[PDB]
Amino acid sequence: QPRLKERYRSEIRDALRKQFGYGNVMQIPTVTKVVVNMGVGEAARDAKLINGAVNDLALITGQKPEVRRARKSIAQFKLREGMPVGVRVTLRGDRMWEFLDRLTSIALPRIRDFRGLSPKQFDGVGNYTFGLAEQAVFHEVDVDKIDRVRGMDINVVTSAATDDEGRALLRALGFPFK
Amino acid sequence: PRSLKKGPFVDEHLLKKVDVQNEKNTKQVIKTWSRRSTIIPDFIGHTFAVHDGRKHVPVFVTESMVGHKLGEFAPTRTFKGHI
Amino acid sequence: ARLVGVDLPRDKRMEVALTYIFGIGRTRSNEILAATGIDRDLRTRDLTEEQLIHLRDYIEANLKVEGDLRREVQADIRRKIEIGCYQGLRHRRGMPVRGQRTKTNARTRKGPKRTI
Amino acid sequence: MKSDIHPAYEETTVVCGCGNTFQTRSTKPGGRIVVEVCSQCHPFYTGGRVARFEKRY
RNA sequence: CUUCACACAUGCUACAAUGGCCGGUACAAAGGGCUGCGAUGCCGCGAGGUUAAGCGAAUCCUUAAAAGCCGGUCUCAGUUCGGAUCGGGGUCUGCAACUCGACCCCGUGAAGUCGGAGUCGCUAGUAAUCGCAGAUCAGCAACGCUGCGGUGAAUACGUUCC
Ligand SMILES: [Mg+2]
Ligand SMILES: [Mg+2]
Ligand SMILES: [Mg+2]
Ligand SMILES: [Mg+2]
Ligand SMILES: [Mg+2]
Ligand SMILES: [Mg+2]
Ligand SMILES: [Mg+2]
Ligand SMILES: [Mg+2]
Ligand SMILES: [Mg+2]
Ligand SMILES: [Mg+2]
Ligand SMILES: [Zn+2]
Repeated sequence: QPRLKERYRSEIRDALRKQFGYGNVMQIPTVTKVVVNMGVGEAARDAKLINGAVNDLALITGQKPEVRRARKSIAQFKLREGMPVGVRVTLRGDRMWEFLDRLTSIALPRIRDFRGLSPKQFDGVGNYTFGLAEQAVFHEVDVDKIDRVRGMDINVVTSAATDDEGRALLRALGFPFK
Repeated sequence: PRSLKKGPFVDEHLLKKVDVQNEKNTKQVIKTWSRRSTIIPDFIGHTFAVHDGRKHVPVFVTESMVGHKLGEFAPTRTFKGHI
Repeated sequence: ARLVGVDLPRDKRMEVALTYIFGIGRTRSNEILAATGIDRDLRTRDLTEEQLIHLRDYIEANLKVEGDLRREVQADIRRKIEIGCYQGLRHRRGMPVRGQRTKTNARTRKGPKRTI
Repeated sequence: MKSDIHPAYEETTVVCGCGNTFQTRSTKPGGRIVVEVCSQCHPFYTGGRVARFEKRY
């Protein structure tokens, strides 16, 4: 019964309404889905992502991700169409709320030399993206049971129509900007 | 002179050539040979034509060159990559 | 058991393990352990959460460690570079800066032999 | 498809060194999860050449 | 006179466990000292600062030799090996330490895991290894030179070949 969800529904919905003069409650922005992918590169090389990405994204998120295959071929990357190059998961619902809480509260601060995520990394419509570099701060995975380290990037899709609205929503949710 | 019992070292002829001008104006280039003088927080804004062994080079003491020597901004040797 | 980095190499005594902090050597580690109260002859494996929390605050209380120290060092180098001093000029040229000999040595400031 | 695909996802307990304690449902970690730093203690959430010359001399 | 795409030569330090670090502790010779040596005491983590006994010296200082011995720890790792490079802060000599001094403290922790063709020294208190002293000298020599002692080997059938 995700505490971030109730805190949203309790204070953020009318705080955003006070900030932007929404004449209809249906206009209040909210986060609809959260997408995480690894974007592996060792597709042509060593052909191993079954555990490098799947068997840890399972741990970070809670559901098995999807394996993505190259849409075309590029010679400068030795990439041949149809082979696994990325692993993506789509968090949505209370699992998404719980993942957002578990990220902002205990994972994001644990980043070494963390000084605050940029507030300029919005898409221009209200959607925010940022990346990591390792199987760190998620306590769910153990470094004692990982192969080579690898990062990820996270997309936070919102119903906001502008970057300022999205930034206000994420600031209220607890994303540390600078 | 490079020991915290005697303070910094500036040549007296350099000090009395800057302190009887800075009191009124930022004097133009002070032709000098005293490379061994450390820059004190009074040479600010001035300019010195420091000898390098063959000619004088203008150096503008801005803010951060306040612990170094006049010679450090007047390179003596010329090397330009044998080939 | 992390301070800033992992700092828990497998089965290391605490005084040696602390040196893996970028900004702590043997002397700094010795005074850290002496100040907190943890003995040097103690493995990093057997460290408790309260011991870790004691030695955590005391490093940013006094010392300077990964990140900000690494920023300050390159800040000093860059300041020397754009102030236009002799040492900064040698930093740009990739040559030894503390008045060493460049006729037959300086194989660390310069890379391996280039064999003209 | 939800038969034997997704890992375990059941109620857990987060406890921090400072003391900020809450609870959600995480993965394989069975019960309590102990953390050293959180959003309630970590910094960034809680906040001269001439000067050096003169203080030296 | 100290430059630096390179090349050669002579050395020092290493690549570690016959070792590194920490604690305790034993055993030298030969030399230097009035524009000098500074014992003691006090301050400093330290380089050092200050007072100052004695001493032109078999009587004072230099003077703690280090390898060695005992105990503890490290457990084969580019490491508690190695100590280059670089950042910060200092001491002293000197009118003056940027070019271009030595040393100290904190941090930094590179190449290097025994070295191709080839090549060098050594037959005994020798080689190997460990410290100490002097000259020059304001300072720079604990990588050079000239000396001093400590520990202390393996081999030589023989003259075919170089
Ligand atoms: Mg010469
Ligand atoms: Mg060592
Ligand atoms: Mg000893
Ligand atoms: Mg004392
Ligand atoms: Mg080492
Ligand atoms: Mg190597
Ligand atoms: Mg080895
Ligand atoms: Mg050979
Ligand atoms: Mg001398
Ligand atoms: Mg040598
Ligand atoms: Zn906390």
